[PDB]
Amino acid sequence: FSEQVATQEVIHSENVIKLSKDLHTTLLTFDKLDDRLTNVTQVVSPLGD
Amino acid sequence: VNNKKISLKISEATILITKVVRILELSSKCQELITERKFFKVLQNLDSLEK
Repeated sequence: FSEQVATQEVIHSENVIKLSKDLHTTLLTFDKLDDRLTNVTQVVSPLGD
Repeated sequence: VNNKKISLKISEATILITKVVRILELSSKCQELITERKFFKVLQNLDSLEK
């Protein structure tokens, strides 16, 4: 009964909810990733230069 | 643990069923062996059980 459905509630609801929130924050992290990569290779033009 | 719950009631149910089956057969053999000084439904019900 609602112990198992409580695992559906907390696990499914919190898993979906913090899955979207943590994965969207991870998308902001990937925004910082390509940010630092773009500034990185853009600073690495003097390497080939 | 909801699948250990459902698994526990699942295999508990199936083993309860097979336990009921062997309980029935050994119960019938007890009904056979109980009959002393009758010798008439002995071969009838006993040979029905061994079938």
